Amino acid sequence: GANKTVVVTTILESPYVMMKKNHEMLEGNERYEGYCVDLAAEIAKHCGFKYKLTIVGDGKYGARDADTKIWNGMVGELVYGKADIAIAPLTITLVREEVIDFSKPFMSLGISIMIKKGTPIESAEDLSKQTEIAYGTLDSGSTKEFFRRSKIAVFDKMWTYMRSAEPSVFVRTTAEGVARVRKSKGKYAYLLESTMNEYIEQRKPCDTMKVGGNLDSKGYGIATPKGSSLGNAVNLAVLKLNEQGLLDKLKNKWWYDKGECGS
Amino acid sequence: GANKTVVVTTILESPYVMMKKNHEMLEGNERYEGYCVDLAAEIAKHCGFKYKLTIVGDGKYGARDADTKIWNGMVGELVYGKADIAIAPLTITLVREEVIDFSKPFMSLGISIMIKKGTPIESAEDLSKQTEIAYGTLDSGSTKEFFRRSKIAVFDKMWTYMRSAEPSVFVRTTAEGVARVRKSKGKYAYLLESTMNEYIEQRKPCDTMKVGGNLDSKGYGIATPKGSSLGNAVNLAVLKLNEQGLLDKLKNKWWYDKGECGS
Ligand SMILES: N[C@@H](Cn1c2c(c(=O)[nH]c1=O)COC2)C(=O)O
Ligand SMILES: N[C@@H](Cn1c2c(c(=O)[nH]c1=O)COC2)C(=O)O
Ligand SMILES: [Cl-]
Ligand SMILES: [Cl-]
Ligand SMILES: [Li+]
Ligand SMILES: [Li+]
Repeated sequence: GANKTVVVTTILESPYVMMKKNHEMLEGNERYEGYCVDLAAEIAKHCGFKYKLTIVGDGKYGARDADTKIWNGMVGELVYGKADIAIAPLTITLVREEVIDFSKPFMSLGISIMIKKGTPIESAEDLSKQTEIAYGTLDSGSTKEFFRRSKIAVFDKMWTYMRSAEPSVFVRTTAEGVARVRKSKGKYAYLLESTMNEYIEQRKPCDTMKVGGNLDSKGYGIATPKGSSLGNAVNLAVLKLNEQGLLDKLKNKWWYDKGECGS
Repeated sequence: GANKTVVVTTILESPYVMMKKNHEMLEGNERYEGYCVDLAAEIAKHCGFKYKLTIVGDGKYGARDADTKIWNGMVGELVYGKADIAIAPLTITLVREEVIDFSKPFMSLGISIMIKKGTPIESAEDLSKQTEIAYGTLDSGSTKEFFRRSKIAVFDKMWTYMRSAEPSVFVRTTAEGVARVRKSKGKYAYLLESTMNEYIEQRKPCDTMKVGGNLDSKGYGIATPKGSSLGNAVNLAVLKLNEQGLLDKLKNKWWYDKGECGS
Protein backbone atom coordinates (compact mmCIF):
# COMPACT_ATOMS: atom_id res chain seq x y z
CA GLY A 1 0.00 0.00 0.00
CA ALA A 2 0.87 3.67 0.00
CA ASN A 3 3.36 5.11 2.45
CA LYS A 4 1.82 6.32 5.71
CA THR A 5 2.99 8.83 8.29
CA VAL A 6 5.04 7.07 10.95
CA VAL A 7 3.70 7.42 14.50
CA VAL A 8 6.56 8.10 16.92
CA THR A 9 6.04 7.63 20.64
CA THR A 10 8.27 9.60 23.00
CA ILE A 11 8.18 11.09 26.50
CA LEU A 12 8.71 14.55 27.96
CA GLU A 13 12.11 14.30 29.65
CA SER A 14 14.70 17.10 29.47
CA PRO A 15 16.94 17.45 27.48
CA TYR A 16 15.55 14.71 25.20
CA VAL A 17 12.05 16.09 24.52
CA MET A 18 10.66 19.39 25.80
CA MET A 19 7.83 21.66 24.74
CA LYS A 20 9.39 24.84 23.35
CA LYS A 21 8.88 27.99 25.36
CA ASN A 22 6.65 29.39 22.64
CA HIS A 23 4.90 26.09 21.87
CA GLU A 24 1.40 27.61 22.01
CA MET A 25 2.28 29.58 18.86
CA LEU A 26 3.43 26.46 17.02
CA GLU A 27 1.91 23.23 15.71
CA GLY A 28 2.82 19.62 15.06
CA ASN A 29 6.35 18.37 15.53
CA GLU A 30 7.64 21.94 15.72
CA ARG A 31 6.15 22.34 19.21
CA TYR A 32 8.95 20.17 20.61
CA GLU A 33 12.72 20.44 20.94
CA GLY A 34 15.59 18.40 22.34
CA TYR A 35 18.09 15.65 21.65
CA CYS A 36 15.47 13.05 20.70
CA VAL A 37 13.49 15.57 18.63
CA ASP A 38 16.65 16.24 16.63
CA LEU A 39 17.46 12.52 16.46
CA ALA A 40 13.96 11.71 15.17
CA ALA A 41 14.35 14.27 12.40
CA GLU A 42 17.76 12.87 11.42
CA ILE A 43 16.47 9.29 11.34
CA ALA A 44 13.46 10.30 9.26
CA LYS A 45 15.68 12.23 6.85
CA HIS A 46 17.97 9.23 6.36
CA CYS A 47 15.13 6.72 6.01
CA GLY A 48 12.84 8.90 3.89
CA PHE A 49 9.67 8.87 5.97
CA LYS A 50 7.24 11.46 7.32
CA TYR A 51 6.38 11.20 11.00
CA LYS A 52 4.27 12.53 13.86
CA LEU A 53 5.63 12.95 17.38
CA THR A 54 3.21 11.73 20.05
CA ILE A 55 3.66 11.57 23.82
CA VAL A 56 3.22 8.18 25.54
CA GLY A 57 -0.14 8.15 27.27
CA ASP A 58 0.88 6.56 30.58
CA GLY A 59 4.20 8.33 31.09
CA LYS A 60 6.24 5.13 31.35
CA TYR A 61 9.20 3.56 29.56
CA GLY A 62 8.02 -0.05 29.54
CA ALA A 63 7.44 -2.96 31.88
CA ARG A 64 5.20 -6.01 32.00
CA ASP A 65 2.73 -6.55 34.80
CA ALA A 66 3.44 -9.95 36.34
CA ASP A 67 -0.26 -10.73 36.86
CA THR A 68 -1.96 -9.36 33.74
CA LYS A 69 1.07 -9.85 31.44
CA ILE A 70 0.28 -6.41 29.93
CA TRP A 71 3.13 -4.17 28.78
CA ASN A 72 2.93 -0.49 29.71
CA GLY A 73 4.78 2.60 28.55
CA MET A 74 6.37 3.17 25.16
CA VAL A 75 7.17 -0.53 24.92
CA GLY A 76 3.46 -1.25 25.32
CA GLU A 77 2.53 1.27 22.64
CA LEU A 78 4.77 -0.65 20.21
CA VAL A 79 3.63 -4.12 21.36
CA TYR A 80 -0.06 -3.22 20.96
CA GLY A 81 0.31 -1.33 17.67
CA LYS A 82 -0.40 2.18 18.94
CA ALA A 83 2.95 3.53 17.67
CA ASP A 84 5.38 2.56 14.91
CA ILE A 85 8.65 3.63 16.59
CA ALA A 86 9.79 4.84 20.00
CA ILE A 87 12.53 7.50 20.06
CA ALA A 88 13.41 8.27 23.68
CA PRO A 89 16.05 7.54 26.39
CA LEU A 90 14.83 3.93 26.38
CA THR A 91 17.22 1.34 27.77
CA ILE A 92 17.90 -1.85 25.84
CA THR A 93 17.09 -4.67 28.29
CA LEU A 94 16.63 -8.41 27.88
CA VAL A 95 12.94 -8.50 28.82
CA ARG A 96 12.13 -5.67 26.40
CA GLU A 97 14.28 -7.20 23.64
CA GLU A 98 12.10 -10.32 23.82
CA VAL A 99 8.98 -8.36 22.80
CA ILE A 100 10.19 -5.43 20.60
CA ASP A 101 13.07 -4.78 18.21
CA PHE A 102 15.87 -2.38 19.11
CA SER A 103 18.49 -0.58 17.06
CA LYS A 104 22.09 -0.73 18.12
CA PRO A 105 22.68 1.90 20.81
CA PHE A 106 22.56 5.59 19.98
CA MET A 107 23.93 6.49 23.45
CA SER A 108 26.07 4.39 25.86
CA LEU A 109 25.64 4.96 29.62
CA GLY A 110 25.27 3.39 33.10
CA ILE A 111 23.56 3.87 36.43
CA SER A 112 25.40 6.53 38.45
CA ILE A 113 25.27 8.49 41.72
CA MET A 114 24.23 12.14 41.94
CA ILE A 115 25.18 13.97 45.13
CA LYS A 116 24.80 17.46 46.46
CA LYS A 117 28.30 18.92 46.40
CA GLY A 118 30.16 18.05 49.59
CA THR A 119 28.31 14.81 50.39
CA PRO A 120 30.85 12.28 51.73
CA ILE A 121 30.06 9.48 49.26
CA GLU A 122 32.29 8.17 46.45
CA SER A 123 30.74 4.85 45.42
CA ALA A 124 27.73 2.58 45.58
CA GLU A 125 29.56 0.55 48.19
CA ASP A 126 29.82 3.70 50.33
CA LEU A 127 26.05 4.21 50.10
CA SER A 128 25.29 0.56 50.85
CA LYS A 129 27.20 0.60 54.15
CA GLN A 130 25.20 3.44 55.74
CA THR A 131 21.75 4.97 56.20
CA GLU A 132 22.36 8.60 57.29
CA ILE A 133 22.49 9.68 53.64
CA ALA A 134 19.30 8.28 52.13
CA TYR A 135 19.35 7.13 48.52
CA GLY A 136 16.87 5.97 45.89
CA THR A 137 15.70 5.88 42.29
CA LEU A 138 12.72 6.66 40.11
CA ASP A 139 9.66 4.61 41.06
CA SER A 140 9.47 3.06 37.55
CA GLY A 141 11.99 2.18 34.83
CA SER A 142 15.23 0.36 34.22
CA THR A 143 17.21 1.97 37.06
CA LYS A 144 14.71 0.77 39.65
CA GLU A 145 14.51 -2.64 37.98
CA PHE A 146 18.31 -3.00 38.04
CA PHE A 147 18.27 -2.92 41.83
CA ARG A 148 15.10 -5.01 42.16
CA ARG A 149 16.55 -7.80 40.01
CA SER A 150 20.20 -7.70 41.02
CA LYS A 151 21.90 -10.72 42.53
CA ILE A 152 25.13 -8.75 43.13
CA ALA A 153 25.65 -8.43 46.88
CA VAL A 154 26.12 -4.66 47.08
CA PHE A 155 23.15 -3.89 44.82
CA ASP A 156 20.87 -6.45 46.51
CA LYS A 157 21.70 -4.82 49.85
CA MET A 158 20.89 -1.43 48.35
CA TRP A 159 17.51 -2.68 47.09
CA THR A 160 16.62 -4.11 50.51
CA TYR A 161 17.57 -0.76 52.02
CA MET A 162 15.47 1.17 49.48
CA ARG A 163 12.34 -0.91 50.01
CA SER A 164 12.54 -0.54 53.79
CA ALA A 165 13.83 3.05 54.17
CA GLU A 166 11.57 5.76 55.59
CA PRO A 167 10.45 8.18 54.38
CA SER A 168 10.18 6.74 50.89
CA VAL A 169 13.40 7.09 48.93
CA PHE A 170 11.65 6.81 45.55
CA VAL A 171 10.71 9.73 43.32
CA ARG A 172 8.20 9.98 40.49
CA THR A 173 10.27 12.11 38.08
CA THR A 174 13.84 13.13 37.39
CA ALA A 175 12.95 16.69 38.39
CA GLU A 176 11.74 15.44 41.77
CA GLY A 177 14.94 13.45 42.33
CA VAL A 178 17.13 16.42 41.43
CA ALA A 179 15.12 18.80 43.62
CA ARG A 180 15.35 16.33 46.49
CA VAL A 181 19.15 16.16 46.17
CA ARG A 182 19.30 19.96 46.04
CA LYS A 183 17.03 20.54 49.05
CA SER A 184 18.20 17.74 51.38
CA LYS A 185 21.45 19.29 52.69
CA GLY A 186 23.53 16.29 51.66
CA LYS A 187 21.16 13.72 53.15
CA TYR A 188 19.78 12.37 49.85
CA ALA A 189 21.75 10.87 46.96
CA TYR A 190 19.97 9.99 43.73
CA LEU A 191 20.72 6.93 41.59
CA LEU A 192 20.06 7.76 37.93
CA GLU A 193 21.34 7.20 34.42
CA SER A 194 24.76 8.74 33.84
CA THR A 195 23.53 10.70 30.80
CA MET A 196 21.01 12.53 32.95
CA ASN A 197 23.53 13.05 35.78
CA GLU A 198 25.95 14.66 33.30
CA TYR A 199 23.22 16.97 31.98
CA ILE A 200 22.12 18.14 35.44
CA GLU A 201 25.73 18.76 36.51
CA GLN A 202 25.82 21.52 33.87
CA ARG A 203 22.58 23.18 35.05
CA LYS A 204 22.25 26.04 37.53
CA PRO A 205 22.53 26.26 40.45
CA CYS A 206 25.55 24.02 39.79
CA ASP A 207 25.23 22.29 43.15
CA THR A 208 25.21 18.62 42.07
CA MET A 209 27.84 16.29 40.76
CA LYS A 210 28.30 12.77 39.48
CA VAL A 211 30.54 10.71 41.77
CA GLY A 212 32.22 7.34 41.33
CA GLY A 213 32.14 5.01 38.40
CA ASN A 214 29.00 3.76 36.80
CA LEU A 215 27.34 0.70 38.32
CA ASP A 216 26.63 -0.93 34.92
CA SER A 217 27.10 -0.41 31.19
CA LYS A 218 24.21 -0.30 28.75
CA GLY A 219 22.66 1.62 25.89
CA TYR A 220 19.59 3.43 24.65
CA GLY A 221 18.06 2.08 21.46
CA ILE A 222 15.41 3.11 18.97
CA ALA A 223 12.55 0.62 19.32
CA THR A 224 10.08 -0.80 16.79
CA PRO A 225 7.45 -3.54 16.94
CA LYS A 226 8.95 -6.98 16.61
CA GLY A 227 9.47 -7.80 12.96
CA SER A 228 8.60 -4.31 11.70
CA SER A 229 10.09 -3.55 8.30
CA LEU A 230 11.14 -0.11 9.59
CA GLY A 231 13.65 -1.62 11.99
CA ASN A 232 16.42 -2.38 9.48
CA ALA A 233 16.52 1.11 7.99
CA VAL A 234 16.33 2.81 11.40
CA ASN A 235 19.21 0.72 12.71
CA LEU A 236 21.37 1.53 9.69
CA ALA A 237 20.53 5.21 10.20
CA VAL A 238 21.69 5.07 13.84
CA LEU A 239 24.97 3.46 12.78
CA LYS A 240 25.48 6.04 10.03
CA LEU A 241 24.79 8.99 12.35
CA ASN A 242 27.22 7.55 14.87
CA GLU A 243 29.93 6.95 12.26
CA GLN A 244 29.55 10.50 10.92
CA GLY A 245 30.05 11.96 14.40
CA LEU A 246 26.54 13.42 14.46
CA LEU A 247 25.43 11.69 17.67
CA ASP A 248 28.45 13.17 19.46
CA LYS A 249 27.61 16.62 18.08
CA LEU A 250 24.02 16.22 19.25
CA LYS A 251 25.04 15.30 22.79
CA ASN A 252 27.38 18.30 22.89
CA LYS A 253 24.58 20.56 21.66
CA TRP A 254 22.11 19.54 24.39
CA TRP A 255 24.54 18.90 27.30
CA TYR A 256 27.60 21.14 27.05
CA ASP A 257 27.50 23.83 24.36
CA LYS A 258 25.15 25.93 26.51
CA GLY A 259 26.12 24.45 29.87
CA GLU A 260 25.40 26.81 32.75
CA CYS A 261 28.24 25.89 35.11
CA GLY A 262 31.29 27.29 33.33
CA SER A 263 33.73 25.98 30.76
CA GLY B 1 17.10 -31.87 11.35
CA ALA B 2 19.27 -32.87 14.26
CA ASN B 3 21.33 -30.33 16.16
CA LYS B 4 24.83 -29.81 14.79
CA THR B 5 28.00 -28.51 16.38
CA VAL B 6 28.23 -24.75 15.89
CA VAL B 7 31.33 -23.55 14.03
CA VAL B 8 32.77 -20.46 15.73
CA THR B 9 35.24 -18.27 13.89
CA THR B 10 37.65 -16.18 15.96
CA ILE B 11 41.13 -14.68 15.72
CA LEU B 12 44.30 -14.91 17.80
CA GLU B 13 44.47 -11.52 19.53
CA SER B 14 45.51 -11.14 23.18
CA PRO B 15 43.74 -11.07 25.63
CA TYR B 16 40.68 -12.23 23.65
CA VAL B 17 42.00 -15.53 22.23
CA MET B 18 45.42 -17.05 22.90
CA MET B 19 46.87 -20.53 22.64
CA LYS B 20 47.55 -21.74 26.18
CA LYS B 21 51.18 -22.16 27.15
CA ASN B 22 50.72 -25.92 27.30
CA HIS B 23 48.47 -26.13 24.24
CA GLU B 24 50.45 -28.98 22.64
CA MET B 25 49.27 -31.21 25.50
CA LEU B 26 45.63 -30.28 24.95
CA GLU B 27 42.98 -30.71 22.26
CA GLY B 28 39.92 -28.99 20.85
CA ASN B 29 38.54 -25.85 22.45
CA GLU B 30 40.67 -26.42 25.54
CA ARG B 31 43.80 -25.38 23.62
CA TYR B 32 42.67 -21.75 23.81
CA GLU B 33 42.12 -19.19 26.56
CA GLY B 34 41.05 -15.58 26.89
CA TYR B 35 38.12 -13.20 27.17
CA CYS B 36 36.42 -14.40 23.98
CA VAL B 37 37.09 -18.06 24.80
CA ASP B 38 35.29 -17.54 28.11
CA LEU B 39 32.53 -15.52 26.41
CA ALA B 40 31.98 -18.26 23.82
CA ALA B 41 31.58 -20.84 26.57
CA GLU B 42 29.09 -18.63 28.43
CA ILE B 43 27.03 -17.99 25.31
CA ALA B 44 26.98 -21.69 24.45
CA LYS B 45 25.95 -22.57 28.00
CA HIS B 46 23.06 -20.11 27.92
CA CYS B 47 21.90 -21.10 24.43
CA GLY B 48 22.40 -24.86 24.84
CA PHE B 49 24.67 -25.61 21.90
CA LYS B 50 27.94 -27.46 21.36
CA TYR B 51 30.62 -25.60 19.41
CA LYS B 52 34.07 -25.76 17.83
CA LEU B 53 36.50 -22.85 17.96
CA THR B 54 38.23 -22.24 14.62
CA ILE B 55 40.70 -19.52 13.64
CA VAL B 56 39.82 -17.29 10.67
CA GLY B 57 41.89 -18.39 7.70
CA ASP B 58 42.95 -14.97 6.39
CA GLY B 59 43.63 -13.24 9.70
CA LYS B 60 41.19 -10.38 9.07
CA TYR B 61 38.14 -8.89 10.76
CA GLY B 62 36.06 -8.13 7.67
CA ALA B 63 35.98 -5.80 4.69
CA ARG B 64 34.65 -5.89 1.15
CA ASP B 65 36.93 -5.53 -1.84
CA ALA B 66 35.62 -2.64 -3.94
CA ASP B 67 36.43 -4.40 -7.24
CA THR B 68 35.54 -8.05 -6.60
CA LYS B 69 32.80 -7.30 -4.01
CA ILE B 70 34.18 -10.23 -1.95
CA TRP B 71 34.09 -10.05 1.85
CA ASN B 72 37.21 -11.16 3.71
CA GLY B 73 37.92 -12.00 7.33
CA MET B 74 35.47 -13.32 9.89
CA VAL B 75 32.68 -11.38 8.22
CA GLY B 76 33.44 -13.24 5.00
CA GLU B 77 33.42 -16.60 6.77
CA LEU B 78 29.85 -15.84 7.93
CA VAL B 79 28.70 -14.38 4.59
CA TYR B 80 29.96 -17.43 2.65
CA GLY B 81 28.75 -20.04 5.13
CA LYS B 82 32.13 -21.21 6.43
CA ALA B 83 31.24 -20.40 10.05
CA ASP B 84 28.02 -20.12 12.06
CA ILE B 85 29.08 -17.39 14.52
CA ALA B 86 32.01 -15.03 15.02
CA ILE B 87 33.09 -14.34 18.61
CA ALA B 88 35.94 -11.83 18.57
CA PRO B 89 36.72 -8.10 19.14
CA LEU B 90 34.67 -7.37 16.02
CA THR B 91 33.36 -3.83 15.66
CA ILE B 92 29.73 -3.23 14.75
CA THR B 93 29.83 -1.02 11.64
CA LEU B 94 27.23 0.01 9.10
CA VAL B 95 28.78 -1.77 6.12
CA ARG B 96 29.11 -5.01 8.08
CA GLU B 97 25.59 -4.69 9.52
CA GLU B 98 24.24 -4.67 5.97
CA VAL B 99 25.59 -8.18 5.30
CA ILE B 100 25.63 -10.01 8.68
CA ASP B 101 23.61 -9.90 11.90
CA PHE B 102 25.11 -8.54 15.12
CA SER B 103 24.15 -8.88 18.75
CA LYS B 104 23.88 -5.80 20.89
CA PRO B 105 27.37 -4.85 22.11
CA PHE B 106 29.21 -7.02 24.59
CA MET B 107 31.92 -4.35 25.03
CA SER B 108 31.73 -0.55 24.48
CA LEU B 109 34.89 1.28 23.34
CA GLY B 110 36.43 3.88 20.99
CA ILE B 111 39.56 4.65 19.02
CA SER B 112 42.27 5.98 21.34
CA ILE B 113 45.91 7.10 21.45
CA MET B 114 48.72 5.00 22.92
CA ILE B 115 51.94 6.84 23.73
CA LYS B 116 55.26 5.93 25.22
CA LYS B 117 55.29 7.56 28.65
CA GLY B 118 56.51 11.14 28.42
CA THR B 119 55.44 11.81 24.82
CA PRO B 120 54.09 15.39 24.62
CA ILE B 121 50.70 14.52 23.09
CA GLU B 122 47.28 14.78 24.75
CA SER B 123 44.78 14.55 21.89
CA ALA B 124 44.18 13.64 18.28
CA GLU B 125 44.24 17.35 17.49
CA ASP B 126 47.76 17.51 18.96
CA LEU B 127 48.89 14.68 16.67
CA SER B 128 47.24 16.21 13.61
CA LYS B 129 49.13 19.50 13.95
CA GLN B 130 52.63 17.99 13.79
CA THR B 131 54.84 15.36 12.14
CA GLU B 132 57.83 14.90 14.51
CA ILE B 133 55.90 12.24 16.43
CA ALA B 134 54.73 9.81 13.76
CA TYR B 135 51.38 8.07 14.22
CA GLY B 136 49.39 5.30 12.56
CA THR B 137 47.07 2.33 12.81
CA LEU B 138 46.78 -1.32 11.87
CA ASP B 139 46.90 -1.85 8.10
CA SER B 140 43.44 -3.50 8.11
CA GLY B 141 40.28 -3.18 10.21
CA SER B 142 37.82 -0.67 11.58
CA THR B 143 40.40 1.71 13.10
CA LYS B 144 42.10 2.21 9.75
CA GLU B 145 38.73 2.49 8.00
CA PHE B 146 37.57 5.16 10.47
CA PHE B 147 40.33 7.47 9.28
CA ARG B 148 40.02 6.50 5.62
CA ARG B 149 36.29 7.30 5.58
CA SER B 150 36.15 10.27 7.93
CA LYS B 151 34.81 13.61 6.78
CA ILE B 152 35.70 15.26 10.12
CA ALA B 153 38.45 17.80 9.49
CA VAL B 154 40.93 16.62 12.13
CA PHE B 155 40.58 12.95 11.21
CA ASP B 156 40.70 13.60 7.45
CA LYS B 157 43.93 15.54 8.00
CA MET B 158 45.28 12.63 10.02
CA TRP B 159 44.44 10.17 7.23
CA THR B 160 46.16 12.33 4.61
CA TYR B 161 49.19 12.47 6.91
CA MET B 162 49.17 8.69 7.42
CA ARG B 163 48.99 7.86 3.72
CA SER B 164 51.88 10.20 2.90
CA ALA B 165 54.16 9.74 5.94
CA GLU B 166 57.52 8.00 5.58
CA PRO B 167 58.53 5.48 6.68
CA SER B 168 55.17 3.73 6.69
CA VAL B 169 53.18 4.46 9.83
CA PHE B 170 51.03 1.33 9.47
CA VAL B 171 51.59 -1.93 11.34
CA ARG B 172 50.38 -5.45 10.61
CA THR B 173 49.52 -6.52 14.17
CA THR B 174 48.78 -5.05 17.58
CA ALA B 175 52.04 -6.53 18.85
CA GLU B 176 53.95 -4.66 16.14
CA GLY B 177 52.23 -1.38 16.99
CA VAL B 178 52.96 -1.78 20.70
CA ALA B 179 56.60 -2.74 20.06
CA ARG B 180 56.97 0.27 17.77
CA VAL B 181 55.66 2.61 20.47
CA ARG B 182 58.01 1.01 23.00
CA LYS B 183 61.12 1.17 20.78
CA SER B 184 60.65 4.58 19.13
CA LYS B 185 61.76 6.86 22.00
CA GLY B 186 58.53 8.85 21.94
CA LYS B 187 58.52 9.34 18.17
CA TYR B 188 55.65 6.94 17.38
CA ALA B 189 52.10 7.07 18.76
CA TYR B 190 49.68 4.26 17.98
CA LEU B 191 45.96 4.71 17.27
CA LEU B 192 44.07 1.65 18.48
CA GLU B 193 40.87 0.52 20.16
CA SER B 194 40.59 1.74 23.74
CA THR B 195 40.02 -1.81 25.06
CA MET B 196 43.39 -2.89 23.72
CA ASN B 197 45.10 0.30 24.94
CA GLU B 198 43.76 -0.36 28.46
CA TYR B 199 45.03 -3.95 28.38
CA ILE B 200 48.54 -3.00 27.23
CA GLU B 201 48.79 -0.25 29.85
CA GLN B 202 48.68 -3.01 32.48
CA ARG B 203 51.44 -5.10 30.83
CA LYS B 204 55.15 -4.98 31.60
CA PRO B 205 57.31 -3.07 31.01
CA CYS B 206 54.61 -0.55 31.98
CA ASP B 207 55.95 2.08 29.59
CA THR B 208 52.80 2.96 27.63
CA MET B 209 49.66 4.85 28.46
CA LYS B 210 46.33 5.85 26.99
CA VAL B 211 46.05 9.63 26.58
CA GLY B 212 43.11 11.89 25.81
CA GLY B 213 39.51 11.00 25.22
CA ASN B 214 38.36 8.47 22.71
CA LEU B 215 37.87 9.65 19.13
CA ASP B 216 34.57 7.76 18.68
CA SER B 217 32.12 5.51 20.52
CA LYS B 218 31.20 2.05 19.30
CA GLY B 219 30.81 -1.57 20.31
CA TYR B 220 31.90 -5.13 19.64
CA GLY B 221 29.13 -7.54 18.72
CA ILE B 222 28.70 -11.27 18.26
CA ALA B 223 28.06 -11.86 14.55
CA THR B 224 25.96 -14.45 12.72
CA PRO B 225 24.95 -14.90 9.07
CA LYS B 226 22.09 -12.66 8.10
CA GLY B 227 18.82 -14.25 9.11
CA SER B 228 20.42 -17.09 11.07
CA SER B 229 18.12 -18.58 13.69
CA LEU B 230 21.01 -18.55 16.18
CA GLY B 231 21.09 -14.77 16.27
CA ASN B 232 18.10 -14.21 18.56
CA ALA B 233 19.29 -16.56 21.28
CA VAL B 234 22.87 -15.28 21.13
CA ASN B 235 21.72 -11.69 21.46
CA LEU B 236 19.53 -12.51 24.47
CA ALA B 237 22.52 -14.31 26.01
CA VAL B 238 24.72 -11.22 25.60
CA LEU B 239 22.07 -9.05 27.26
CA LYS B 240 21.67 -11.54 30.12
CA LEU B 241 25.43 -11.80 30.73
CA ASN B 242 25.66 -8.03 30.76
CA GLU B 243 22.71 -7.62 33.14
CA GLN B 244 24.17 -10.23 35.52
CA GLY B 245 27.48 -8.35 35.69
CA LEU B 246 29.38 -11.23 34.08
CA LEU B 247 30.82 -9.20 31.19
CA ASP B 248 32.29 -6.75 33.70
CA LYS B 249 33.77 -9.63 35.70
CA LEU B 250 35.26 -11.07 32.52
CA LYS B 251 36.93 -7.80 31.54
CA ASN B 252 38.35 -7.48 35.06
CA LYS B 253 39.67 -11.05 34.86
CA TRP B 254 41.58 -10.52 31.60
CA TRP B 255 42.61 -6.84 32.01
CA TYR B 256 43.12 -5.96 35.67
CA ASP B 257 42.98 -8.85 38.14
CA LYS B 258 46.49 -9.94 37.09
CA GLY B 259 47.67 -6.57 35.79
CA GLU B 260 51.45 -6.25 35.84
CA CYS B 261 51.80 -2.52 36.54
CA GLY B 262 50.66 -2.24 40.16
CA SER B 263 47.35 -1.70 41.89
N1 LIG C 1 16.03 4.69 30.49
C1 LIG C 1 15.12 4.15 31.52
C2 LIG C 1 14.30 5.28 32.22
N2 LIG C 1 15.15 6.04 33.09
C3 LIG C 1 15.54 7.33 32.85
C4 LIG C 1 16.33 8.01 33.66
C5 LIG C 1 16.86 7.40 34.85
O1 LIG C 1 17.61 7.94 35.66
N3 LIG C 1 16.46 6.10 35.08
C6 LIG C 1 15.60 5.40 34.26
O2 LIG C 1 15.24 4.26 34.52
C7 LIG C 1 16.59 9.38 33.13
O3 LIG C 1 15.95 9.37 31.84
C8 LIG C 1 15.19 8.16 31.66
C9 LIG C 1 14.19 3.10 30.90
O4 LIG C 1 14.29 2.87 29.68
O5 LIG C 1 13.40 2.52 31.68
N1 LIG D 1 37.79 -4.34 16.04
C1 LIG D 1 38.41 -4.06 14.73
C2 LIG D 1 39.86 -4.63 14.63
N2 LIG D 1 40.75 -3.86 15.44
C3 LIG D 1 41.32 -4.30 16.60
C4 LIG D 1 42.14 -3.57 17.33
C5 LIG D 1 42.46 -2.22 16.95
O1 LIG D 1 43.19 -1.45 17.56
N3 LIG D 1 41.87 -1.78 15.78
C6 LIG D 1 41.05 -2.56 14.99
O2 LIG D 1 40.59 -2.15 13.93
C7 LIG D 1 42.59 -4.32 18.54
O3 LIG D 1 41.83 -5.54 18.48
C8 LIG D 1 41.10 -5.64 17.24
C9 LIG D 1 37.52 -4.60 13.61
O4 LIG D 1 36.47 -5.20 13.92
O5 LIG D 1 37.90 -4.38 12.43
CL1 LIG E 1 -0.93 8.86 6.86
CL1 LIG F 1 28.01 -31.97 14.05
LI1 LIG G 1 13.87 -7.54 20.52
LI1 LIG H 1 23.25 -6.76 10.01
